[PDB]
Amino acid sequence: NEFDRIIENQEKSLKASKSTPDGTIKDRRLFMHHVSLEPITTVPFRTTKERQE
Amino acid sequence: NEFDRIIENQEKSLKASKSTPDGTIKDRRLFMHHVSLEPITTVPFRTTKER
Amino acid sequence: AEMGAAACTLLWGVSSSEEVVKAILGGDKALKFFSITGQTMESFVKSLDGDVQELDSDESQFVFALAGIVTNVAAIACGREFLVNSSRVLLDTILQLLGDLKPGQCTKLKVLMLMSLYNVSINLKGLKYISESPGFIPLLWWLLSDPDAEVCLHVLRLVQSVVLEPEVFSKSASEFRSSLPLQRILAMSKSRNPRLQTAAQELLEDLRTLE
Amino acid sequence: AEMGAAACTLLWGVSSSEEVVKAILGGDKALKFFSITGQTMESFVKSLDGDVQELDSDESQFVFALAGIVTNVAAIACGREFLVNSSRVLLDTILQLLGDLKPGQCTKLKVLMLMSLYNVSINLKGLKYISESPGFIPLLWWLLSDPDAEVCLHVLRLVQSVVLEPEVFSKSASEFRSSLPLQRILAMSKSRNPRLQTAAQELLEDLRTLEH
Amino acid sequence: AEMGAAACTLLWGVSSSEEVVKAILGGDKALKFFSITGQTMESFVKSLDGDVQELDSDESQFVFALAGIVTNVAAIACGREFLVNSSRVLLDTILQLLGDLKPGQCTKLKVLMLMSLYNVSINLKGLKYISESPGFIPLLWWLLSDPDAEVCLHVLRLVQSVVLEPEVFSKSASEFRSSLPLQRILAMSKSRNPRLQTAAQELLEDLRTLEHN
Amino acid sequence: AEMGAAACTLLWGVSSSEEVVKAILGGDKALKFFSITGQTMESFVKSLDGDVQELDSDESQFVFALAGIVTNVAAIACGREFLVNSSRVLLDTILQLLGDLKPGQCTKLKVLMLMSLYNVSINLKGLKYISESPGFIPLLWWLLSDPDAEVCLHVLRLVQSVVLEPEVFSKSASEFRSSLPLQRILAMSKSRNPRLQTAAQELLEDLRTLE
Ligand SMILES: [Mg+2]
Ligand SMILES: [Mg+2]
Repeated sequence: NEFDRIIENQEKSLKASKSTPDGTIKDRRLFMHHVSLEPITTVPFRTTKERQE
Repeated sequence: NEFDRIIENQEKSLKASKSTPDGTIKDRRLFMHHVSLEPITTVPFRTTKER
Repeated sequence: AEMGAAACTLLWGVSSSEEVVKAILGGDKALKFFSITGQTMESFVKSLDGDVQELDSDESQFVFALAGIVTNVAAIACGREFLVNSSRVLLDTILQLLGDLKPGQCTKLKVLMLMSLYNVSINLKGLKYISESPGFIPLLWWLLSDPDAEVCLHVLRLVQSVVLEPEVFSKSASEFRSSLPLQRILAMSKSRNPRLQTAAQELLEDLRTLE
Repeated sequence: AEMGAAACTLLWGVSSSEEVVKAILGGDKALKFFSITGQTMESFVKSLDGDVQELDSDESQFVFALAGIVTNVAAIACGREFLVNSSRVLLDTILQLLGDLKPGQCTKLKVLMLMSLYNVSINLKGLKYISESPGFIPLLWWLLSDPDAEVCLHVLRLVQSVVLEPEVFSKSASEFRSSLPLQRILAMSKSRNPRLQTAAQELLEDLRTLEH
Repeated sequence: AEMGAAACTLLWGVSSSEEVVKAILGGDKALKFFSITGQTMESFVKSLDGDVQELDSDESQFVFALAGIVTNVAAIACGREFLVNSSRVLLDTILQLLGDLKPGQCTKLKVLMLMSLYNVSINLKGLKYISESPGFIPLLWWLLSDPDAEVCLHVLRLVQSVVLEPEVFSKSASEFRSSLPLQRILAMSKSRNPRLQTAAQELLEDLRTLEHN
Repeated sequence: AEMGAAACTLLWGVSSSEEVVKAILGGDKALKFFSITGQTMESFVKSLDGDVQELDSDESQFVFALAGIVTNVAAIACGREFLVNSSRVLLDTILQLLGDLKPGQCTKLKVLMLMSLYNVSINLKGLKYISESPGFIPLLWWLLSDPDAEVCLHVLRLVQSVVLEPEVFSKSASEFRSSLPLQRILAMSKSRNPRLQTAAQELLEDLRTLE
């Protein structure tokens, strides 16, 4: 990125936003003045045979 | 980028081969002792010629 | 059996990617993946006749992977969109199996199933489909009488999702809120499980806010 | 009208990648894309009873993008697989429009359509579907009577695809070879157009190879 | 009409990929596409006599696909680079349409448009172009008067982006202290929505730290 | 049975991505999956009574998905790396099953298996492992006596990979040259189809030239 403002702060990074037909049209506008509802992404079980790392 | 054979002769490079469920199962086995049939990929028209 | 669950677990792991979820939605055409998923989940709970979960089993982790994949798909905007248009029968099966499972039976399966229903409720049509399903309010009451705190938490999270947003608002949603077990939600708002206590507190604020 | 064709032309450009083709498969469910594509192509050729070509117009550019996208989708294994399972009506429309278009009329549209039928024929079921479609052999004869060499070339390429690969290879495919315009294929094998001459040359070598 | 919106919607879906965005700019037909995009968006807005939008069949979905594509293109480094070099008129149209849309009217179109202005601001020339556009500061404080929280979040995110370059922010001095809605930004730093709350909290931290440093 | 093949087929589809292959290898069930893969492939071939090459309706589509996944994993640098370090029993099984399958039997399975051995041979240790496997040279000549052109092409591609990098070739040279069929490879140098035409032509310019 020759152009692009490359900020001198790590925690103040500029992060771009992408949109989707279903996210924008088929989803409920769940970002409100109460709270934002967001999806749950599950990750497989680490069976009751857990050795270590 | 480390444990694999990186050949010096660029003209005889090692190229890996990937497979697909439809390509392997639903397609005709078109690599035959006659010739290999391959798909056509079209690209949009460049009408009025390039500038 | 063992091989089937290993492949399903692998698919559950990679399904956390949007790119993989998009790729799964086309496959359902040739191999009815979501149609046979519901049948496999239905077959599993039916097989637990006079018994509760066995866990650490090859069959247990197969259906966990199935309900985990359905959740991870529903987590993606086009995934929940696909489910409510194409796999309405799978949604029916999830809702049916939640009511068919007795309290304390298949706790981890019920949580995973409740998480996929919350995800599909993020989609406008998915919210209507779930809330308008037969015996939905009696099911919410039934699931809140489960002794497991994690199950109760995910029922409250689904109820919160249903409470929020218009839903016509002209006594269509006004009667939904009044018909909830407010005494149980109150009891769970003073719970010793911090995650459950905060979900019931949040839901109580939302019920009071819209009253 | 102009905006529609501009979006279709961009889609035709990006549809050359497998990654984009997978992404358009699934999108046809909520958009009816391949179902309305056939209707738009059918509406275009039915709108022009007269005129051989209304070129440069955004109406022709729109349908060129549509047939170009159908070809680029069929070029990918899961794309031709999807078309023969879900969009059989679009295949019907392409085959119908090829027979409805008179020789010399919409030449570039006929080539693009013939390229998508060759691509779907790579799929086993797609070959079965095209070859068993009504009036298919009379259509092959009709398309080979076109004065444009590029059209003739893509008909010969489809015929070669149909000749190769066992269609049970008993007497279903044996009768197929007998019913071809072998007089025209031999005339095209001596053609002055080198791409067409070599296509008819290769098809003749295949036909002679499978002669009992 | 229906076919046009279906192709735009597919393009919106695939435009989330950098590889597709590069391919769109690479094809010599994108320049026409982006010039007529602004005209179509302007035509759609002007056609609304208030009301709402009633999810217009393949009409709203068509302009939402258009703003969605502009947003997804600007999200890629060479996409926001292309826009500020070739499609400056489209940027003018976006800025105009944001001020032309009344609060509460076409909320989804305003967030897609405010998302693309933030994305183009990531490019140095894009930040210069947006911040030096006619009533830019009056537009910002006014878009904050929108009751929708998502619109307010994306206005704060854009404000933070210009505020984060105190060289660009120094040209638009005086009115940044005179007209800023400190009270509304303060109220936003107390919202029960954490993403809106911390956006206003972080903007307040940067606004108070620049007036003193 | 049907559910198992549907999950495997989806995994085969998504495994064409490097990002998915990295994610698969970084999984606790990954070592299990590849261990039971070889067992499932071994079990499948030990069921054929001649019949058709594949009997279809899953089972064959399950093992085609399995060999397809092994191929797609080996196609990625860390995938072939993982296989030679962790799954060398799966490599043993592939090599065994290629010699166990009679010519003309399960042609599509043999090609997929030969493609995965070429891909693992791209890794230095993978080349060492395959070339030093028992009866490897006799296997190469038995596979070249297959009437199917695609099988022959992938055997020639593996042979070329083995003769490239002369450290491994100048060890089994006495076994390869004093056993190489000059009535099959020499006759196969025919023009017929171009990808076979160049496969034997490039091999001729390396195998014959030993000076
Ligand atoms: Mg029941
Ligand atoms: Mg007709």
